[PDB]
Formats: sequence, C-alpha cells, structure tokens
Amino acid sequence: PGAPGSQGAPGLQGAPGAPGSQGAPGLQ
Amino acid sequence: PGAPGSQGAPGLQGAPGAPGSQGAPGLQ
Amino acid sequence: PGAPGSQGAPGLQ
Amino acid sequence: SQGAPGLQ
Repeated sequence: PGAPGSQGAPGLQGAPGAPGSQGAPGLQ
Repeated sequence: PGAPGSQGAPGLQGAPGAPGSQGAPGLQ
Repeated sequence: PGAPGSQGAPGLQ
Repeated sequence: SQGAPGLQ
C-alpha cells in the first residue's frame, strides 16, 4: 500500500518563467 | 510497498506561457 | 482499481 | 509514511 516516493501529483509547470520587456512601438 | 519510483515528473514546458519578444522600438 | 496517473494537465498558456 | 514534495 504505502510507497513513499511513488508517483504523486504529475509534474505541471514546475518552473514557470516569464517574458521580459515586450516593448512597444513608441516611435515615428 | 506500492510501485517504486512511479513518479512521472515531466519537467518540460511548465513555464512558457505568454510568448512573444517584440520590444517594438520607439522613441524618435 | 489502480491509479490513473496523469490523464490531463490543468492550466493554459 | 507519505513523504512527498510537489507542484509549485
């Protein structure tokens, strides 16, 4: 029955990141 | 004692959400 | 029964 | 008994 270390919650996201400065065309 | 080492850690993606790196140059 | 491990990944992009 | 990390 017990199994310390067996499959728990399947890995999702885990190490999410993020885009940096997406910028915007404030020019012309 | 269940199934040893059953964890299925994907460890992929899990971070790339909002994509896009435009940094639309401006100023001028 | 056994244990359906991960038949889906909740979330989105 | 148990002994799991997980998630964010």
